[PDB]
Amino acid sequence: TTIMAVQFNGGVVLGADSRTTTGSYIANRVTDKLTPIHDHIFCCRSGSAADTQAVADAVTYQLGFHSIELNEPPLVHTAASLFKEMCYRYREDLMAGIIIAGWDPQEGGQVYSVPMGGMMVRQSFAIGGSGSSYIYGYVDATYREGMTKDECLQFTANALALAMERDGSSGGVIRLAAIQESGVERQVLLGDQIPKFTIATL
Amino acid sequence: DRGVNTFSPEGRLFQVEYAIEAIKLGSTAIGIQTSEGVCLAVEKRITSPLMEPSSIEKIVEIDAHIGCAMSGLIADAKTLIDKARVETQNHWFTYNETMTVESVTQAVSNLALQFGEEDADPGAMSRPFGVALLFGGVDEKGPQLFHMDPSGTFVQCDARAIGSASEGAQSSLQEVYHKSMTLKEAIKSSLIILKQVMEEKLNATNIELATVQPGQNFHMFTKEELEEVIK
Amino acid sequence: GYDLSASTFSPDGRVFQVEYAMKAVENSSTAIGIRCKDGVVFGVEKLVLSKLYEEGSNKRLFNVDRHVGMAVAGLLADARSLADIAREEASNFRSNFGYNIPLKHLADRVAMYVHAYTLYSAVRPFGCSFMLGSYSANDGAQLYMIDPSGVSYGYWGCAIGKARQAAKTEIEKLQMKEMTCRDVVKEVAKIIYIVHDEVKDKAFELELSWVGELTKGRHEIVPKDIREEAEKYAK
Amino acid sequence: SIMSYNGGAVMAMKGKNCVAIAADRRFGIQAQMVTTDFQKIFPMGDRLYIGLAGLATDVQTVAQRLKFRLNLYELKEGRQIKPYTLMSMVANLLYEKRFGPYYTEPVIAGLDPKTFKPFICSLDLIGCPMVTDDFVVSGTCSEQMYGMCESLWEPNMDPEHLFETISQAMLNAVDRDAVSGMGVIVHVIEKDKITTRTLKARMD
Amino acid sequence: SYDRAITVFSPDGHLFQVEYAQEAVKKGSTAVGVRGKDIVVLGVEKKSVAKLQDERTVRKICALDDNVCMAFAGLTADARIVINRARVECQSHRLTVEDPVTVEYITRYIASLKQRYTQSNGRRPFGISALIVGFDFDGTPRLYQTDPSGTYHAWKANAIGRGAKSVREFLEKNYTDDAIETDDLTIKLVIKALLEVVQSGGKNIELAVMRRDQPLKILNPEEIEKYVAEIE
Amino acid sequence: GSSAGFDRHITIFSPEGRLYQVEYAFKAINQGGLTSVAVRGKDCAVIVTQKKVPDKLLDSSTVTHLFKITESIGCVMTGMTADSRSQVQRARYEAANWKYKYGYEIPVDMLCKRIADISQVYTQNAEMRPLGCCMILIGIDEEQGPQVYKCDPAGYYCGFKATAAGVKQTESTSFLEKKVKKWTFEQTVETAITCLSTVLSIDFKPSEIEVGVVTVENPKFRILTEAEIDAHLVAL
Amino acid sequence: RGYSFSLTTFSPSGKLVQIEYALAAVAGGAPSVGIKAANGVVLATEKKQKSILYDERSVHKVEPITKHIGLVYSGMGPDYRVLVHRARKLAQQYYLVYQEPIPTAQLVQRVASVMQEYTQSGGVRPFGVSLLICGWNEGRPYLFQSDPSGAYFAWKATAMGKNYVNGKTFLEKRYNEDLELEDAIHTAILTLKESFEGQMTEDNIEVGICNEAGFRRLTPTEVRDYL
Amino acid sequence: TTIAGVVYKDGIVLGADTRATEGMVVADKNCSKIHFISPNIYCCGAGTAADTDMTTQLISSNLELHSLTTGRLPRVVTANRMLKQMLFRYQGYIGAALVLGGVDVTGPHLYSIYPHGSTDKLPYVTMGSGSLAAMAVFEDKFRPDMEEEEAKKLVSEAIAAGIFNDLGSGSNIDLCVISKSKLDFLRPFSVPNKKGTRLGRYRCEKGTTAVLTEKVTPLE
Amino acid sequence: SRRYDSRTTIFSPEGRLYQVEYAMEAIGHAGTCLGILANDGVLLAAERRNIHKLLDEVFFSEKIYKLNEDMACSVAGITSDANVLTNELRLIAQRYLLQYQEPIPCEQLVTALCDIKQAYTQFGGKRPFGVSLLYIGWDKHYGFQLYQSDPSGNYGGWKATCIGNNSAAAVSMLKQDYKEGEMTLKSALALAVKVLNKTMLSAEKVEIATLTRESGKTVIRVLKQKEVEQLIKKHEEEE
Ligand SMILES: *[B]([O])([O])[C]([C][C]([C])[C])[N]C(=O)C1=[C]N([C]2[C][C][C][C][C]2)N=N1
Repeated sequence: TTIMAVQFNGGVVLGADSRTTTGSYIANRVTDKLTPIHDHIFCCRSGSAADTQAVADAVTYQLGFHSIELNEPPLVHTAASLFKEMCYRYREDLMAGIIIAGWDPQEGGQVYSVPMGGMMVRQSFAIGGSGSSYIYGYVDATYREGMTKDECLQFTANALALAMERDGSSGGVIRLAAIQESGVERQVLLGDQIPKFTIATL
Repeated sequence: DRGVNTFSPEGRLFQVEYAIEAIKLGSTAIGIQTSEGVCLAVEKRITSPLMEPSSIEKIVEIDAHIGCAMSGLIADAKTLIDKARVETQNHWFTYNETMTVESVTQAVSNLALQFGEEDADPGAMSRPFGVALLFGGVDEKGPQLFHMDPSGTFVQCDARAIGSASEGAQSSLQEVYHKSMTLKEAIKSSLIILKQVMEEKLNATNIELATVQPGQNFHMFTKEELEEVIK
Repeated sequence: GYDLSASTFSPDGRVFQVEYAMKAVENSSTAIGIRCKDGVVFGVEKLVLSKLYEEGSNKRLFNVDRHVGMAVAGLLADARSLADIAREEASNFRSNFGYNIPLKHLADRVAMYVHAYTLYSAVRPFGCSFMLGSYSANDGAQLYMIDPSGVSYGYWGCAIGKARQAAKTEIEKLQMKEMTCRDVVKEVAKIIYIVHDEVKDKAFELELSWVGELTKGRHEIVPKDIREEAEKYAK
Repeated sequence: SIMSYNGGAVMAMKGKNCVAIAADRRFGIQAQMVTTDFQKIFPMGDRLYIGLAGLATDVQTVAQRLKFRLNLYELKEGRQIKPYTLMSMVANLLYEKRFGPYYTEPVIAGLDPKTFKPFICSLDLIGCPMVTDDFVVSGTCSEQMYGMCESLWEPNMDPEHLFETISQAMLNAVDRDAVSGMGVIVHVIEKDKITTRTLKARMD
Repeated sequence: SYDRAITVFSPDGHLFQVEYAQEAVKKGSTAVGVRGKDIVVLGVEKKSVAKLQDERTVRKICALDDNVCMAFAGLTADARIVINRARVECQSHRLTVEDPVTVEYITRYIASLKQRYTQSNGRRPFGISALIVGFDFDGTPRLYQTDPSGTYHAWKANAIGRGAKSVREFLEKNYTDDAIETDDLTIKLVIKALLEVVQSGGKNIELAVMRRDQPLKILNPEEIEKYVAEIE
Repeated sequence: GSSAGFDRHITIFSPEGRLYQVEYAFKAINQGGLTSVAVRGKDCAVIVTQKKVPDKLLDSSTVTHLFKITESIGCVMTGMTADSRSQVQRARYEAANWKYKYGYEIPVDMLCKRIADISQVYTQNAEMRPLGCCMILIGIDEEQGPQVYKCDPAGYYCGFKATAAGVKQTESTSFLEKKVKKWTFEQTVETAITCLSTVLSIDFKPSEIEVGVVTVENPKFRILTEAEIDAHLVAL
Repeated sequence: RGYSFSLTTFSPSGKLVQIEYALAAVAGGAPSVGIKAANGVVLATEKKQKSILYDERSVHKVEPITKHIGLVYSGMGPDYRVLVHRARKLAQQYYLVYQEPIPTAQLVQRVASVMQEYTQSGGVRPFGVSLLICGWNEGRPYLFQSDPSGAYFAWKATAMGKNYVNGKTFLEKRYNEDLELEDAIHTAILTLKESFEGQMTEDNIEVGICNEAGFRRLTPTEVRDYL
Repeated sequence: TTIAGVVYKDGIVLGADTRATEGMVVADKNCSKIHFISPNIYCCGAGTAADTDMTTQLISSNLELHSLTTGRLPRVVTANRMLKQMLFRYQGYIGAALVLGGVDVTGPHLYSIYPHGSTDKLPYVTMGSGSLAAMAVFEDKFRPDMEEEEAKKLVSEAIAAGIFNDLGSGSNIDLCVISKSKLDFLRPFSVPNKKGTRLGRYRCEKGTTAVLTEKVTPLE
Repeated sequence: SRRYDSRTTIFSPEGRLYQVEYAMEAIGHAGTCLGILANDGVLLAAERRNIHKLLDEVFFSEKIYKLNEDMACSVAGITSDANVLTNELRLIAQRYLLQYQEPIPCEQLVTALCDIKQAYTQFGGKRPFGVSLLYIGWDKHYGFQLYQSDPSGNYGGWKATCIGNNSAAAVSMLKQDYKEGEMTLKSALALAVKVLNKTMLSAEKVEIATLTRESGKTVIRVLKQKEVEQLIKKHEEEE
C-alpha cells in the first residue's frame, strides 16, 4: 500500500495505489483506497482493508450527522479528530494508517496524519503504507514550498510511481484526487500514463 | 395516599412518626448505667400458660461486652440484631480488637432510615423498623448505655425506659438514680420500677434481666439468680 | 386533576405542570442579556435576602465554557445543575470533535435535555430559565435563551424573571447592533436599576458579565472598576 | 482427536421405498471397551431415526435435547415432524454452539410422513446439512465405510436387498477400525414396518 | 419490576397488611398441636370433607425433615410455597452441618422469611400460620408456632385458625401433667380439643403423630374412629 | 362522551374505545398558533409555513419551522415547539442510521413510517405523554418522484397531494380540495401561498412566511431567500 | 422508567373491562370481510379516506406477512402497524430455524400470544385492533381471527368493524361450502356493499386473495373489473 | 471449492463447483454453493460450509423483512452492507467468503466479501481454493459488455479450470444468470465428470449376512 | 405513578384477595368442564362455547389440550390465559423429562403450574391468571388421576368434578351418582353425558376425551361426532 497527500494554496492533492494483496497474491488489482468522508473531505486508507473500511464508514456516518446538526460544512480537523478517536480507542484491535485530507472554509486545504497508534499530526504532506519507506528520501529532496495544484499532482504521481516499483505490496494504477473549494476531481493513471524511470543498466 | 418518603407539614416523615407510635405498644425495658457495669431488664409479658416463657428473647447478646434490650415489633429487631452481630465480628476480623458500644449503635442506626419505594433494589426495606433498642456494653470508657429509635437517632443515657409504660417508668428513674449507685443497687431499682409498671405480678419467669460488667462478659440472670433479688 | 403530572395533557391541550414550572421563573429576580456589535453583556440584579451573606454569594452568572456565559432565573438549585449539564456537553464536545462547541449547538443540546423532563411522571420540569452568551471569531456574538419547556431561541436583547415585560421595553430603545460592549454595559446596568423595585424588594447586588472581542472571546465578569462606574451612571 | 475418544460409526442407506440405518454398539473409553450395547440410534417418530456418532457424552446430550425440542414441536403444531424439518431443527441446535460445539456427527434417516419418500442426510459438528441420494456415513471409520458403500450400493434396492448391502458395508468397515465394532444394529424402515436385527459381528 | 411498598405503618403505629394476613389465618381450618413426653401430635380440621376428593392430595400436615413436621392455617397456596422453601433449608442444613436441623432452627428460618415479606417492596405478607413440631437430637419433643408477622414462640399445646381461641382455652384447663402421660393419652387430648370446634367430629378430623426416632405417622379414619369411641 | 377510571389522564381505552389523551394532544398542535401548507406539484414539492415574530428583540433568523432532515428530505413542524425539535432530532438520527445500515438514502415514506411508529409507542405506554406536534416531510423519490408525507401524534401517517396543519387546518384542506379537483414549480408554490393567504386573510409580505422546495431537477431541500420568496409574492 | 403494574384488571363481575373497551374500538373501525373458499381465501376492506387529498396508493390495509400469509384488520391503524411488524418478524424467526414457511395456524398462535401480553403486562393497554389472518399451506386454505384479548378462532367466512353483526347474517345465508376463489370475491365485496354508505370504487376498497400461488394484493385494475 | 462471477452486458452470471470435502475425502459430490438471497440477488459461498449457510440464510431473511417493509426491490448494496457489517463484528471467526451478485435499480452489481469483513466491487471475482485457477481464465479471456451466452461460456471455463486443477473442487458446474428481466438457475449447467461404469456386479444375495436377533414392528 | 396503581396483590380488611376472587367469578361464566375418574381411565367432558354456522373445525379440539405423552387438560376461563398456561405446562413436562429421562408424574406437574399462579397473587403487581384447569393423566406411582386448579394457585385431586358455568349444579349431580370404586370408562361416559345435559345437548355442542392404558402406553383420544352422538341417544332412552 502506498498512499500520499500533499497540500497547496487552494486545497490538497491525494494519491494511492490500487493493489490489495493477500500474501503473495493480488486479490484486487484495482482497489480504490481514496475514500470520501464528506463533500470536500477525503481519506487515504492503508493497513487492514476490513479495519479501514469499518472505520471510514463509521466516521462518514458520524460526520454526516454532525454536519447536518450544525448546518455548516464540516471542518477537516473535525473529521481527523473523529478518525483519531476510534484509532486510539481500538488501537489494540485495529490496523489502520488513515490520512485525512480535505478543504474547509476556515483553514483551507489541510492534511492530517493518523498512524497506527492513533496519534494525530498535521503536515504539509504525508505518506503512508508499506511502500512509503522507499520514497522517504525522495519526498524530502523534491518537496518545495509554493507548489501549485499542478505541481502537486506531478509530485504525487512521481512519488507513487517510484514506490510501486520497489514495493511488492504496491502496484496497479494510480488514483489521484485534487480537492479545492470548487470541488473534487478524481483521475486515474494507467500503464502508459504512469511516470517511468529508466532502470540502471550496463 | 402518600409515599413512604413523604414529609409532613411540621417537617416529620409520616412513616417514622407512625413507627415511633408502634413502640408504645411493646413491652417495657428499663436500662440503668453505673460505674460497675450496665444492667438491662425487660417485661416478658406472657399471654398464655401454655406459652413457653423461655422462647421470649427480649434481651440478646451482640458480643461478649455488648448486650441489647428491644421493644416494639420484636420481629423487625431480628434484622438489626444480626447486623450488630456481624458488625462487631467484622471489626474484630479487621482490627483484632473489640468494637466500642457507641460504634455498634452507630452501625445499627444507619439502616434505620434506609427505606423507599422508587429508586430501590430487590433487597430494600419498604418501611422503617418499628422497634427501639437499648444497647448496654463495656469498652475502654467503661459501662455505657445507648438508646436507638426508628428515626435513627442514637443518644447516650444514664437510665432509659422504652415500651408501653415508658413515660411512667422514665419518671421513676429520674428520682431514684444517682451517679454513685452500685450495679447491685441498680438491679433492684429496675426490678422495683418494672414491678410497678407491670400488670402481672412480677416473678422469676415473667421478666428477664441481663448485666455486663467491666471485667466480666455479657450475662443473663437465670431463674435462681432472678429469684434471689425478687425476695 | 390534569395538572399533577407532566405526562398528562389537559382537555384544551396544555401541560399544566410545565406551565407551573414557568411560574417559578416569574417569581425570581430580573436578569437581562444584550447582544451587540462584538459581544454579549449579562446583567442580573442579585437580590440579597440577608445582611449576613457575603457580597458575591448566590451568584446567578456562571461560565459554562471558556467562551460561553450563562445568566439564570427561577430556582437556583435547579439552575446550578443545568449549568453543570451544560458544562459536560461543552466538555464532551471538545473531546470528540476537537474544538469549542458552537453556541447554537450548545443551546440546542441543553434545551433537549430540559425538554426530557416535561414528558414523564417520574420527573418534574426544571423550574428555571437561562440565557447563553458567547463570542467566536468565525461565528460572532450570539445570545440564546431557554425556558422550562425546553424551548431555545436566538435574541438581540433578552430578559427573564419578574420584571421582564418592563425590562424588554427598555432594551427596545437601544440600537445594540451598532453599539459596542463598553457602551452597552452602562445601558445594561441602567435598565436593571429601572426595573428593580426599591419598595417591594430590599438590597440588591448588580452582577455584570460579558464576552466579546474586548475579552478576546473569553467570558468573564465585568471588571470591578467598570462595574462600579456603571453602577454610578445608573443612579 | 476428541471424536475418536469413544469410537463408533453410523450409516444410513436409501432404497426403493425404504431406508436403513446401522451403527456399531461398542462403547469405550479410548482403547478400553466398557459396554457392548451402547445406543447410537434414536427414534424421532415412527419412520424417522437419528444416528449419532462421536463423543458418547455429547451423543446422549444431543439426543436428549433434540427429543426435548421435538416433543414441544409436535405438541405445538399437532402433526408428525417431516424428515427435512428435523434436519433443519438439528442443524440449528448444533449451530447454537458454534464456538463450543457438541462433538457428534448426526445421520438422519426416515420416510416422509404421508408421502413415504426415503430421506437420508448427515450433519457436521456445527450443523452443516448434507442431503444425499445414496448413503451417508459418520464415525471414526468413514473412509472404510465410504469405500464399501461406493461399490455396493445400487439405485433401487428392496428392503431385503438393502439390508444385505448396509450390513455387508458395516461389517467390513468396522473390521478395519480398532475402536469400532462389538456388534452391529440395523434398522430397516419401510412403509408399514420397522425391522430391527443385530448382526453377528466380531468381538474384537 | 414492581417495587411498591405494600406493608406500611398507619396513624396508630399499625401494619394493616399484616393484620389482614392474620385475618386470613382465622378463616382457615383449625390446626391443633400438643407436646407430650415421647410423642408430638398434630390435629387438623377438615372443613371441605367432600367424598369425591382424594384426601392425600389436600393435607395440612407436611414433613420438612425426618424429625420435623408441620401443620398450618390460612391460604393453602402460600403454605405450599413456605413449606417447600423450608424443605430446601433442611436439606441445606444437612449439607453444611453433619447433624439434622433442630426444630427451633427451622422455625426461626420459616418465621424470618415471613418477616421478610412484611417489609420488602412489591410483595404482600403470607396469609398462613404454622405449628412446627418435632424432636431434636437429645430426644426433647418441640412445638413452635409462627405467624404472618414473623414472630414465633415455643408452646406446650396450641391451636390456630378459626375458633382457635375456644380450643386454646380448652387446652389451658385440660393440659396438665397427667393428660400427656401416655402415648394414647396425648393423642386423645388432641382429638378432644378438636371436638369442641367441629361438626360431628370423628370423620372430619385428620391427625398425625410423631414419636421419638420415627417418621411422621398419619392415623387413618379407622384409627381415629377407635379413639372417638373411648371418648364417649 | 362517557368515561371511567383514568382514561382522561393516561393513554388507556375508555368506554367508547377512544384515547382521550391522544385526542388532547391534537389540541396542543393548535396551541402554537400557526398554520402549515404542503402542496405536491408535478416535478416539485412545496412547503409553506407562517413565520410570526412576537418580539422585535428576537433574532428572526433563529425563528423557523422548516428543517433539513437529510440532503434531499426537508420538513415542517407544527405545534409544541419543544416537541417539534425533539421529533426533528429523532428524524435526523433515524435517517442517518438508515444510510449507514442499508447503504442508501432513506425514502420519504420510510422515514415518515418510522417516525410514526415511535409516536405509536407513546399512545400505548402510560408512563409518558404523546408529542403535541405534527410533521410534514417532503422529498424526491428516485422512482415515484415528489413525495409529501405527514404523521401526527396518534401515530397515524399517510401520503398526500396537498396537506395542511395548525389552527387553520380545515380551512386550508377545504381550499386545497377544490383546487386539486380542477402543476409546475411556480404553480405549486403559488397555490400554497394563496391557500395560506386566503385562509389566514393576511396577504403576506416578504418576510412573514417561509417556503421549502424539492424539485425533480434539484432534489436538495432548500429554503427560499427573502428575494426568492418575494418574486412569487408579486406574481399574484 | 415505565409502570410495572397491570393496567387491565379483573372487575367485581369478573370482566376485563380494558379488553372489552378495546373491542368497542374495533367495532367502530372500517368493516372487514374474510371469506375462505375451496381453492383460496379472500380478504376485503373499506379503504376509504373520503377527502380526495389523501394518496390512495400510499397507505395499505391488506398486508402480506409472508409469501403465503396475508393480513387485514379492524380498529386502530397505528396499532396494526406494530402487529404487522411483529407478525413479519415472527414468520422470519420461525423460518430461520425450520427453513420452511411458517404454517398459518402457527403464526396466528404466535401473534395472538403478543396480543395477550399487552393485557397483563405493566403500564400498557390492550391492542385496539382485531386481525383477520389468511394463509395457504399443505394444499389447504386458512382463515383466522385474532381479537384484542389474544383469543383466536378459525372461520370460514367472517366480518369485523362497523356493522359486523349485520354482515355476519348476510354472510351466513349467502356463503356456500363448495365455492371458488373467483366467486368468493364477489360475495366478499357484496357483503361490504351493505354498509358502504356512499359509492364504491376501485380506490375505496382494498382486496387481498390467498391461494396455491401465494398471498396477493389485488391491484386497482382487477378490483375495477370485479366491481 | 471454486466459485466465480462476472458482469456481462445486461446482468450477472454466477458459477460454482458441486464438490464438498471433509479433509481429503469427498463427502458430497453434488452440494449447492449458490444461495438465494432474494429474487434479484444470489450468493456464491466458499470457506466454512456451516458459516456460509447460516450467514446467507440470516441475511436473506433480513433482506426479505426489509423488502416487505419498504415494498420495493432490494439493492445489492443493502445485502453487501449487512453481510460486511456482520462479518466484521465476529472478527473473522465466521469463515465465510462469498461472491455477492445481483441486479437492482442501479443495475447489475458484483461484490466479493471476505471473512474479516472487507468487500470489493469488481467486474469479475473468484473465491475458494481453486480461485487462482479461475482467475487465470478471467485475466486471459474477460471482456467488458459480453453477451449472455459469452458470459456463460467464460464463467464455465473458469469453474472448469478450478475443478480440474484444484484437488478441493470437482463434480459438476453450477451457473446462475441474473439479468434485468430474468433469473436462470441452471443446476447443473455442465457435467465434465462421470463415474466409470462398473466392470462387475457385487450384489449381496439374501442370506449372506448372519443375524443374531430379529424384531419386526407393524406401523399404522 | 402510584395513583394509577391498582394494587392487585394486596390483602383486604376481611383478609381476602380481591383480584383472585374476581377472577373466580369469570370462571363461573365459562364453558362447563367436567372430569370423571374410572378404573380403566379418566375422561374430560367439556361443553363448546364457540358454536356458530360459520366457524371452521380446523384444530383437533378447542378446550382439551395435550400436555405430554400421558397427560391432558381442559381449561375454563380466559381463553388467552390458557394459551399461556398450557404452553408453560408443556415446558415443565419437557424440562422434567430432560432431567430424569422419565415422564413427569401428574401431581408434580399440576403443582409446578400452581406455584406460578400463586406467584402472580403475591408479588409483581400484575393481574392473576383468570383460568381454571382440569388435568387427567396416568403415572407409575398413582395410576389414573384427575386434578383441578383455580386462579389462586390452589389445587386438589378428585374422583369426579366440574368447573365452569354450572359447577355447583353439576357437582351435586355427580355426588349422588358417582359409585366410588366401581366405575368403568363405559359407565362413566354415561355419567358425563347425563350430567352435561342436565346442566345445559347436540354432538357438536360438546367435546369428550378419554385417557386409557393399552399395552403399557397411555392413549388420549377425542371422541368423534358419531362416537358421541350414540351416547346422547342412549341417555334419551333412559329419560
Ligand atoms: B495495503 O497493502 O496496505 C492495503 C490497504 C487496504 C486496501 C486499505 N492492504 C491490503 O493489501 C490488505 C489485504 N487484506 C486482506 C487480507 C486477507 C484477505 C482479504 C484481503 N487486508 N488488507
